[PDB]
Amino acid sequence: ETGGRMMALMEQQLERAYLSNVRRPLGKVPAAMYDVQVPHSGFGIPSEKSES
Amino acid sequence: REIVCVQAGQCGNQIGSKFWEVISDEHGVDPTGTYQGDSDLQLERINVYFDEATGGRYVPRSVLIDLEPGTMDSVRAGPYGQIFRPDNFIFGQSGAGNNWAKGHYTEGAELIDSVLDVCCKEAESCDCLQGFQICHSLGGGTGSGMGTLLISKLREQYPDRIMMTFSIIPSPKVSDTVVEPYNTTLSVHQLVENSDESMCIDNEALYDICFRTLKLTTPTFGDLNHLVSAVVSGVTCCLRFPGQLNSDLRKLAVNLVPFPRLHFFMMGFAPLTSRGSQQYRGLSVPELTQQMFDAKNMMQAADPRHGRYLTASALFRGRMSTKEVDEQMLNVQNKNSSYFIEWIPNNIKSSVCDIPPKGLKMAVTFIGNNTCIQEMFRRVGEQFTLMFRRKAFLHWYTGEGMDEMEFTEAESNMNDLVSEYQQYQDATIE
Amino acid sequence: REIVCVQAGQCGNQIGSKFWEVISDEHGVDPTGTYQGDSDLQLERINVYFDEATGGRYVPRSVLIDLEPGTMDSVRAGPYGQIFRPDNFIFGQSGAGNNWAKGHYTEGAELIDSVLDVCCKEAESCDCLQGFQICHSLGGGTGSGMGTLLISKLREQYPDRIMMTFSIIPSPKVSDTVVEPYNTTLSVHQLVENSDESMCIDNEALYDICFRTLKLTTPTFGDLNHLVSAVVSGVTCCLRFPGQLNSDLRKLAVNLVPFPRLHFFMMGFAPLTSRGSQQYRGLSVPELTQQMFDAKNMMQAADPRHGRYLTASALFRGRMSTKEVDEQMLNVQNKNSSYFIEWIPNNIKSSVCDIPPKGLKMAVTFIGNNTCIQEMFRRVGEQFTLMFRRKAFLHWYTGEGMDEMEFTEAESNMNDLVSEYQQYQDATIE
Amino acid sequence: REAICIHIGQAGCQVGNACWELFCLEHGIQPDGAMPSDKTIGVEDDAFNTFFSETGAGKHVPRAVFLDLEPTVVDEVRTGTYRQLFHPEQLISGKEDAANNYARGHYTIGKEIVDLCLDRIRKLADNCTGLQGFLVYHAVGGGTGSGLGALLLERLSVDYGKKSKLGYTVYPSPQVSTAVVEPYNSVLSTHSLLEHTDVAAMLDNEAIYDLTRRNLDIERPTYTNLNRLIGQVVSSLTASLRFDGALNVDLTEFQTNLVPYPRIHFVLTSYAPVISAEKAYHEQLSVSEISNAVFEPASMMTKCDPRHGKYMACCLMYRGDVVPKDVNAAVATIKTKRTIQFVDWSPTGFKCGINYQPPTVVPGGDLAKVQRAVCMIANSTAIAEVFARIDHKFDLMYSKRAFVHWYVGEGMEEGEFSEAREDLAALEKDYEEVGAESADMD
Amino acid sequence: REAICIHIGQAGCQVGNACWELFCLEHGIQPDGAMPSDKTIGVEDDAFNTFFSETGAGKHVPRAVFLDLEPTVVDEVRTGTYRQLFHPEQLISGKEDAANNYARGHYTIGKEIVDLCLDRIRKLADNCTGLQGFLVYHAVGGGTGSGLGALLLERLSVDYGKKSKLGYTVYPSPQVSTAVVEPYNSVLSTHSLLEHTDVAAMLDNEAIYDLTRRNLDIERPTYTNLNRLIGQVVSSLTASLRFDGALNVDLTEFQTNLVPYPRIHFVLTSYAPVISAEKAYHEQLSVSEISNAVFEPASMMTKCDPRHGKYMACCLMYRGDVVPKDVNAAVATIKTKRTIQFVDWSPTGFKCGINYQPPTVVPGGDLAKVQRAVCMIANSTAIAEVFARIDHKFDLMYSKRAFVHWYVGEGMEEGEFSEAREDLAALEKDYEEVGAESADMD
Ligand SMILES: Nc1nc2c(ncn2[C@@H]2O[C@H](COP(=O)(O)OP(=O)(O)OP(=O)(O)O)[C@@H](O)[C@H]2O)c(=O)[nH]1
Ligand SMILES: Nc1nc2c(ncn2[C@@H]2O[C@H](COP(=O)(O)OP(=O)(O)OP(=O)(O)O)[C@@H](O)[C@H]2O)c(=O)[nH]1
Ligand SMILES: Nc1nc2c(ncn2[C@@H]2O[C@H](COP(=O)(O)OP(=O)(O)O)[C@@H](O)[C@H]2O)c(=O)[nH]1
Ligand SMILES: Nc1nc2c(ncn2[C@@H]2O[C@H](COP(=O)(O)OP(=O)(O)O)[C@@H](O)[C@H]2O)c(=O)[nH]1
Ligand SMILES: [Mg+2]
Ligand SMILES: [Mg+2]
Repeated sequence: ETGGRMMALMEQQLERAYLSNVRRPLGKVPAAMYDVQVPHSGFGIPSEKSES
Repeated sequence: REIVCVQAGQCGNQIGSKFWEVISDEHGVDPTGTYQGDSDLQLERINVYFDEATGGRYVPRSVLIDLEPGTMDSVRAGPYGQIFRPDNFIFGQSGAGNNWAKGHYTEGAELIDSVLDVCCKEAESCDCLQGFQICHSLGGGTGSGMGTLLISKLREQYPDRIMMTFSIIPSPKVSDTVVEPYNTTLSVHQLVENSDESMCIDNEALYDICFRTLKLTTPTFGDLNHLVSAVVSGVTCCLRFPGQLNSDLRKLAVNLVPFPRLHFFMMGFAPLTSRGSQQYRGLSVPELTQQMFDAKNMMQAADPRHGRYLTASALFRGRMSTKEVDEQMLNVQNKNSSYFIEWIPNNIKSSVCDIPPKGLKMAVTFIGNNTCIQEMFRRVGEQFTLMFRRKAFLHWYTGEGMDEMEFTEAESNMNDLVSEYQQYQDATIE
Repeated sequence: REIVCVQAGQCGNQIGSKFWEVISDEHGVDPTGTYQGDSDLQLERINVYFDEATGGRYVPRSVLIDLEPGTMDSVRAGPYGQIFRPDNFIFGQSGAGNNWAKGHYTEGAELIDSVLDVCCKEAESCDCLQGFQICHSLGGGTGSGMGTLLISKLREQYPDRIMMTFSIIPSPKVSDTVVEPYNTTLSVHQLVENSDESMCIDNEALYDICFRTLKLTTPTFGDLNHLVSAVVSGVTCCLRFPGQLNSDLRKLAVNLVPFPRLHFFMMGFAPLTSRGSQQYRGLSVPELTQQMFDAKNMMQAADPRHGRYLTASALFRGRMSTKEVDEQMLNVQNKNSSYFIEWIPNNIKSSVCDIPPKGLKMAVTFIGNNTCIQEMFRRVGEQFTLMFRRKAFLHWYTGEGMDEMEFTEAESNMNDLVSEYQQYQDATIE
Repeated sequence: REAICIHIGQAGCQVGNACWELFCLEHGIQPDGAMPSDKTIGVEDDAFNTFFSETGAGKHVPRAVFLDLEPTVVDEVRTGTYRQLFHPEQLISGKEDAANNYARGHYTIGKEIVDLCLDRIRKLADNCTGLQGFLVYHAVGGGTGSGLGALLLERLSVDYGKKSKLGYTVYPSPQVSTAVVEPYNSVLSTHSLLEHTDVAAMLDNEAIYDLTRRNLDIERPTYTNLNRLIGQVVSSLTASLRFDGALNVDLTEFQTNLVPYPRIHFVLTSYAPVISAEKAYHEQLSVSEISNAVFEPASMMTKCDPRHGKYMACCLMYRGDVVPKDVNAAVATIKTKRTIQFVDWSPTGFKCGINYQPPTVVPGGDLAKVQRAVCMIANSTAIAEVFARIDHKFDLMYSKRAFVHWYVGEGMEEGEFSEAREDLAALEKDYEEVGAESADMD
Repeated sequence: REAICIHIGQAGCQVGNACWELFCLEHGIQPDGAMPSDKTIGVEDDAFNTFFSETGAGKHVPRAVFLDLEPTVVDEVRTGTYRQLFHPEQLISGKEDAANNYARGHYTIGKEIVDLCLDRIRKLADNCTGLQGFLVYHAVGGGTGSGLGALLLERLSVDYGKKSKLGYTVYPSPQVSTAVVEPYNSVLSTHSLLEHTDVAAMLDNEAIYDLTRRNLDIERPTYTNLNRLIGQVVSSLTASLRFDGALNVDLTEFQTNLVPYPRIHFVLTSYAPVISAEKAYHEQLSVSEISNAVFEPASMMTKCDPRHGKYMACCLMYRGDVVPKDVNAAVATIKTKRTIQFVDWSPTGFKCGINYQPPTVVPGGDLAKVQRAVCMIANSTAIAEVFARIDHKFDLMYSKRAFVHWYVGEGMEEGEFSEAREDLAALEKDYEEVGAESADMD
């Protein structure tokens, strides 16, 4: 028997604190432990320019 | 790096119950199984002893086996009993009768397949398996017989892991059972072949610890099992907390055993001191070292003053300098040089861990390999020879099915173990 | 892609009542026939098992047959009984008398034409017909005789469709009837020629599942029929819900049967666990795979450890990764390689479906083709040989009209089935 | 300037869902076929034409057909979110599957559905003015993909003739497996694909699982991840037709440069900057690092080790901010390496392409955003090891006729197994002879 | 210009933490890999390039790998304060330790992990244009440091060839000890280290404890103090590559000037103004005082007495406000002393270096701030006494095969002990022969 929706939501809320759910989620890259900023053009060095 | 525990017989199940209380306290797990700790350092190695159950809960990696369910009903009724997985309690329907042959051959072969099934289901769940840890008494009936049977099966199935046993040896002054010498001799025969490291504890040394050091007026078995639980929970501390000089069970085995038969060790834990005296003297490494080598603090009847140390290990918990540890171990080796084996250039290994046991500023656990161990086996061998020459109670074991040649083989093997310790005590350069 | 069900005899009718309760629950059909479900996914494949009557009601495409109306009146009187179409109940006026010859030759030929008329009326109304599904016991009287007769007639009329049977067979441990071996031998002779795939279940295995795994204090026939209804409703799940790797009854047949006579399979359902234990262990693909191959979870008395798997199929329901499924099936095949037939490079087929059964996060049903099924048929053949040498009760069957030559033919055909399974178990690649 | 896509069976339709999601998001077409008011202002462009055609009211509809014998996957497309994007006639579905039987798809059931498919492709091809090839997606492990893919390619090859046909095919991985009869279906499929395909790209799920574990940090991948990687590869190969660039590569130039002899048309594929956001911010990604990456076996999408063979031709496609001089310096550095070897009859081993449009990022995706990427398709003798393993599994089962009665019942002669096995044996001998290290002067 | 750092085991990783803390604070890199102050045109610097590379967004990342077989120490680095500085691939960890067995590290466990390390070193060496050596930190007393350090140095020596390899090694102290099996591991390490290292600097913990008690005022020292001193020494030796100076010294000049014969490459190290803040403002610290200080045995970081041997070469590093004439006057005064002796075949016994950057002060450090410092590395025959005591302990233990059964079970046979002991005996004879005065000039 399932105790409805609130119990299920709290049950899933108590789950993610497990280390397995943190470093091994389903079909996803594990979350970062610090903030990252994606540049406007993307990652990597821009190509260096030269005089015409 | 996770360990799987097995608790066998009454003594083993009760010590295990106190051990799981102490370990659950150190990692802040409520008796309901909920994590309630107060530092991330507690959670980051919880996997070493616990498996994860649904919605927050943690379950302890232990198998309980006994031949009569009285003890199992007592531990299930205890304050932390609920944490244990129901399918992990295994019990039969008739007692061991204090008979090794009954416990090994008749009810043993009947239940043994189900215990190996539980150990394998639990072992194959681990991502990387470290050694097993087993608690049992050698003087009993189901403890000795089924413990050694299970040790043999796990050694056949996992020969590359570590095999560890904690064992409470029979006392020379007050026996609870008449046929203790037979059960002890057969069990030591099984252990010296199967085990990698075995720790031996008397009941008389723990009573002397309680009366002299703690000055308890009326000690009870809960205190005895607490003393055992402290050292048992202490040996694995470097597996599960950070430190300045890490150590491991395999590293302990490599540093302590010079030759494969000499793997029986004594245990001690140092900062035992009564509540009245504690206000007048602060903890420090010289004080810990002095209690650590005092024979009053060793939990085996044999006294170090009658032997020599081949090797010893000290694991320190707390924030302390490594210089103090190194210089203390050098000063103790130089000042007491006659009690240290002269061919090994340094007999003491040190280890330092950052996290002390709760409520103590510092603690050390001591493991010692000493040639005084011969005395304990000698007493039993003597009692065995007095009983065996007259066929005193052999018909029970022969009626179960044992051949007398097993008794003569076990006596010869134990006598050879005593001879090997005696030979290494009196070795010389020439 | 719709299936037509036929339920014959007391055992078949009783299992069928529970099956239609489970199916009506999964698609949210009220016992009045009104749709009361809560997702469009339920309605979009309702045609597979139900026909639509005027208004809101849905009616189940099933034919009910029995020789005495007591059971049929009990099923019509049950709580979901009203959903069944009145014209679909066919019954006679006198019992089978537990006699195969009576059920097959005298009253069988009297009623059989009306059953084929109803089955043809139901089949020709379908836009595309998938296989038939029949539930009956082989040890009974009306179950064996008319089930095998009707199977023969449907195989003559629809040879291009699929023929599927679920059958309960007598165990020697707990027999309810003395003449079980004769009826079983004649029925297995009929099935091996007529059937495309036949599933076999032992009542002893369901009692052991209930007592050991579910720890029920007092299980009843409703529980055994619920476990069977669970597997029956699980095998067809990919026909009626979306998924990442669809499967079909014909795809199961093409992957499981290497040679046309080797079509007898074992069944299992994995997430069986007691209400006390459920709080202690989470569902996962390794856990499901471990229960799935455990002989404790199989519904026949023969154990896989005495034979080898030619082929097996696992259908998973739930949201899960395909990598973990593939590597679990590979690891099980590699670690236990001696139990898998070596001249087939991969013995297990996997399938994944997105929608689990209500109340479970995930579930798997397992179908296995293993040579250990020969021990069950051999046991029945032994009891037949003991009874036949003395003509123990033959006059009843001869009085209905059977020649003794049928008994020697049926024994020879069953003995040849056992020989064919035994030769592939004991063979080399060469 | 145009290409038609044909999707067959379950793997081909599911990979098609990821491909069309990507092509829509890259051009800017909404899921309902419209295009927002700001993409169509100020300038008038035709780049969508390769994959979409517009109606006179300005709705976009895509140039694809979806073929299946079971309804479920096409019914998922009909009831899903992209319901309004596809034309309903294009989504064709039968009544029952080919049940892992090549015979059921080819002889019994596909014969009924094939004429509708050919009528839809004909109606599409008549409404074109620069058709430049067919793209086909299918798996050779299953019954309908093998049987109907072969029958449809045969009919297409007779009706349209010289026009090129490029196939993306998922072959059975060397140890992960899903069904027992995969070797029989793969051998019988390969027999048909030899005569009727111009280039065949080989994929193995085990390689994409290894790549997703090693480069990205995903422990439990599912088919949507693999299908998004395949979609990125297809977008890289077809980008040369759709956007401006320094060195363009027409689809006929791939066939001219990669195939030395008419049977040697099976190619390996790899993709370089498969990377997560946390690694992407710790590293620069210059041209030379991704050029060195594409040649490591950890980057490949097929489970083969190229160190056990010799390369005959490589085609390197660079997209994004790259300048030709670094591509030339990179190729010269690769050519210097001692673990990379080319057959001595192929001295000029490389073809290059450079396009300015960087790869697109999908909202739920797992790849990072990067300024440049390179994709490679190459012809190498190492592929002969994959066929040898398929032949060993076929020989093991066929020595005892393990499952043949199904195939014989559905309409096939037992002789066809031996014919296909001898033809694939001849393909193995072709790869042994073509790869000869040297010929004697006497 | 570039140098790559390899950290092995516990001592090497913990000393690495102090080294990277110091190098970051000296260049000005924040713990998260950033740069304060301005970045516009007008000024431009490059000194970081020896140890860091920058990404296109301007983050800096260091040229190091951290290698361990147990996870705890690298997980401490992953969860510590410098989490954002290192790339996660650089922090490599196995499952279980080498349990003080050289045999277990070399034969059983290191063989699986070694290929990832070589792949990381290859990816670093490809991102260089003037690599001039590898710096390696390890202890020979433990199992993984000995076994994996030897195996990795052998593979590095075959793959990279002529490139120099400089090791900083901690030997087991002559009476302070931590494990019983230290002599066996040190002999077996030294056998491999003899063939595959260009210069080896020797350290003993007992000397750094004595130096920290006598010169600094620390009564209860711990490993963080020793690691900060080692970091200062490595920073002093590598400063010549990174900053302007009067007399520079390239890493090839060390090998040319310090090693007379190819086997005589073990050197002693010492540092002069180790002083506390309260004493530093009561005294001047001129060049002649610190030059006299470096030759006193109270300054050395190795427990050996140089009066029992002869110097062959000395390399003196001066950093800070020093003038060459003061260095010349100091060296001439040292040369005058009667208790300092050089071999008669080495008349020009000294090499000098002068750099303008004064030593950095670390906020929680215990060293005072000083305007100048000198660091010395010297080659002397006295080192033969250090090996003799390890060999004596080996001979005592090996007489009973005291622990050999562990080593033989994990794969090392028994002859290898005798082989290694004979090689170290030959090294002792080499130091006896090189130090013998020439009998005659004819
Ligand atoms: N990458 C990828 N592989 C898939 C996908 N679906 C199935 N496969 C693989 O392809 C093989 C199965 O081929 P299917 O496409 O299921 O065969 P089919 O075309 O449906 O043929 P029938 O079963 O007769 O309908 C297995 O190896 C699957 O792992 C998918 O969506 N993506
Ligand atoms: N200076 C310094 N010496 C250390 C440190 N930790 C250990 N040592 C010394 O190094 C020797 C022990 O070597 P370890 O580094 O522990 O050996 P290991 O590399 O960990 O090898 P395993 O034990 O197999 O993991 C002893 O002489 C210790 O005194 C440290 O943090 N700093
Ligand atoms: N330390 C300790 N010893 C115990 C405990 N219970 C029993 N013993 C001792 O163990 C021996 C009896 O063995 P027992 O456990 O009854 O053997 P079993 O019948 O096989 O379980 C006697 O020496 C008892 O004194 C206990 O809780 N703690
Ligand atoms: N599992 C199960 N077995 C049943 C059920 N009812 C009867 N049986 C078994 O089936 C056998 C009796 O066969 P029966 O159905 O009476 O044969 P019939 O007289 O031809 O219908 C006995 O072994 C019963 O135990 C039921 O509801 N479930
Ligand atoms: Mg399909
Ligand atoms: Mg270590």
